[PDB]
Amino acid sequence: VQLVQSGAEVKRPGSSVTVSCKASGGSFSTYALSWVRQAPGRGLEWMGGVIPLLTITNYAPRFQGRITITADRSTSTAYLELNSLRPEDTAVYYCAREGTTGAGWLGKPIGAFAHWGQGTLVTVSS
Amino acid sequence: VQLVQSGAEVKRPGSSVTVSCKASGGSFSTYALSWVRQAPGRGLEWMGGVIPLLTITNYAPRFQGRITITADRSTSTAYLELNSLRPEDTAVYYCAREGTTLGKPIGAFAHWGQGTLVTVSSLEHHH
Amino acid sequence: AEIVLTQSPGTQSLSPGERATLSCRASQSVGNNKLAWYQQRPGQAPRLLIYGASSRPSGVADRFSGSGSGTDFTLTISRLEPEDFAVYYCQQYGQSLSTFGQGTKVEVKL
Amino acid sequence: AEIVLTQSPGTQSLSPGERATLSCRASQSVGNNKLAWYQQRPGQAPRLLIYGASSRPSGVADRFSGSGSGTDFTLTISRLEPEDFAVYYCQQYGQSLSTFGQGTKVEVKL
Amino acid sequence: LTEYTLQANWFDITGILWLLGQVDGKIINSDVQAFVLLRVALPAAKVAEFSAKLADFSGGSLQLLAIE
Amino acid sequence: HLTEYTLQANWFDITGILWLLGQVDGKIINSDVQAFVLLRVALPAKVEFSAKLADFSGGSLQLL
Repeated sequence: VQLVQSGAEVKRPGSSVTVSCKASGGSFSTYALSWVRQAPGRGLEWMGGVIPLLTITNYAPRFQGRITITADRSTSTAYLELNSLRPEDTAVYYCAREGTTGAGWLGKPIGAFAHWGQGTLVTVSS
Repeated sequence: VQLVQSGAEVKRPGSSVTVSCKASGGSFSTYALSWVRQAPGRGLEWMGGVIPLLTITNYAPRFQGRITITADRSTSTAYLELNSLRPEDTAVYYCAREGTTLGKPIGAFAHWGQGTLVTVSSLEHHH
Repeated sequence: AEIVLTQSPGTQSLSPGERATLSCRASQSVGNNKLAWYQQRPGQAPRLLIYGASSRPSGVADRFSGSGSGTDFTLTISRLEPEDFAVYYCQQYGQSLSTFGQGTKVEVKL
Repeated sequence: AEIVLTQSPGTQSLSPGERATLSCRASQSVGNNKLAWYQQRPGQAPRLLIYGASSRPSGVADRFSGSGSGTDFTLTISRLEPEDFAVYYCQQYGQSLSTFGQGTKVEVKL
Repeated sequence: LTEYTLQANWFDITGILWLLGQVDGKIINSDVQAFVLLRVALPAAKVAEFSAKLADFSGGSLQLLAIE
Repeated sequence: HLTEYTLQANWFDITGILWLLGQVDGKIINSDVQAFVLLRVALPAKVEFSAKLADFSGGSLQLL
């Protein structure tokens, strides 16, 4: 199950960026896709996610109010909109989708993230 | 029970303001204290609240991120922090405490502050 | 969800002594009938008239009466007094996310 | 609440072939043993090794094993290969707010 | 086709969807809600009185659950 | 001693719960907040589902 993300991006404080994540392989609407980021030299951090079929989103409080995660069932594509960019937002943003039990794409959902995008670096610079 | 808020505030866009709400009479820790705002000529809008005893806060999704509500049990004062102000944020902000029947609390806001007007404007004439 | 509270009429006019009946319609059922009604006069802070849909606090005149359950609530002013000419707000607090209606204005029939 | 996951050691150095024992401890009991372990090699995306505290997903070598429950968890690399030299993360997803540990780096000793 | 409600953490929802498939089930409606969780302590003798008033105060919604 | 129970309420009820707790010599040992997804489901009385639901959750999921 491949996930491909939009290219690197360079933004200015207060601006906005949208990162795209396109899934190819198996069903898309019935799996929880999440966004995780990593500042340079620092740890992984869970930002939020969406379950496309139900249009149910779940954001980590830290980002609640700054973040909008949306899904486009037609193109199998998740998006991360991050607003009011600050320089502390400089990081690589990865999309991450839960795996399924057993081989084959149609197993049971496991919650944990087995499938990852190549990542997308967003630099916020004055 | 009376609630007395801080005075009017005039601020520039993309800055911060802190309104205080001092309570007297009754008990401060065990009753829920909320903040409600009203933009000029518009309706009442619940922003969030704090139950002081447990430092448990509850924000409206519309305001999470830009808002922090705190209570200080030693001074019986609640606080509203607005960050990254925008012209839209211009309004009267009211603190409100639930009523009672040391009575049993009712949720509904029986007590209200006089209000505090926060004007957010790039108009240099204002500040 | 953000329960939407639609109040009607938006504005309307009545004379002193007449009966005013105000509606608050909720987009979803309101938990444990937790619905309040406020009155706000010009330049003033809101005042609580009814809580729990149908309960009146002490010091609120008996001419104000609240009723309804589920998604349809009514605030009734049996006979309007000059003081009663104001804006009235319904509010639900039956979930962590409270919400207000847009308000009903009671003007002087003129 | 924001469950804090503390990983130890912070950094440790081992030889190829040796056994690695990584700890991740939770500030609160972790819902239904929903703890995951990931491996992140330099410049790559993380890679899932264990989920459900102890279950191994499709394609992960047998040298990786997870154990523990409640607040105390452990990842065990029975015999380190050259690619096992990386940063490892634990994550809890047993409530709606998920969080990661700060990571343990396993580097070559010498 | 009987209906029920189900409360779950977000990371469990897709798993619920999947189980539903193996009973030809369907998701009618979905909502998101925040709640305060309390861990309380009281004397064994007062649990009934508390539980009763807790039902009256909550129109029969609030349920006091035991810790095993 | 004193026995411990858990409790789930919306924010606007907590203070009432606290007031009642005081009237019966009770104490709050811990508090926390949690968001949940509420599902309304429609299945045939396969209501199998509850058993699989139990395995899936380790006893913690309740069909209502």
